[PDB]
This record gives sequence, C-alpha cells and structure tokens, in this order.
Amino acid sequence: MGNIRTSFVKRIAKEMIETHPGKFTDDFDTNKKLVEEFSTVSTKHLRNKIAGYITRIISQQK
Repeated sequence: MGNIRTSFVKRIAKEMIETHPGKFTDDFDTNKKLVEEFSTVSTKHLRNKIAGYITRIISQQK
C-alpha cells in the first residue's frame, strides 16, 4: 500500500465553506456559489469535485 492523502482536500473544503455559514441549503446551485464567492483551490476543474463534495456532506448530514 501507499499513503492515503485526501484529508488535506477536506481541510480546504472546510476552510472554503466555514468562512461563510451559508451551509446546508442542500442545493447544487447554493454550493456552487458558496465555492465561487471564496475559492482558494487550484486547478479549475477541481472546483467541480469541491462543489460536489459539499453537496455530498450536506445530503449525508441530514
């Protein structure tokens, strides 16, 4: 096996979301704008995974 390496991405997500408590609106558009109003992640297509990640956390949270 090797290293896991994924928790750091989760930390970036936290930093991005937690800067604005507009959380748990369980909509893709909401999380989209939530990401775009902050955005601290490199790689433009990686933003997609971030937006989906938020939505995923939210849907499982409820």
